[PDB]
Amino acid sequence: MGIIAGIIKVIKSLIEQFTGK
Repeated sequence: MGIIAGIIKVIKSLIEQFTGK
């Protein structure tokens, strides 16, 4: 693995910047 193992570490930060709450 390489991207699938880190995708979870990024998907979390991605949803943060996205949401404008």
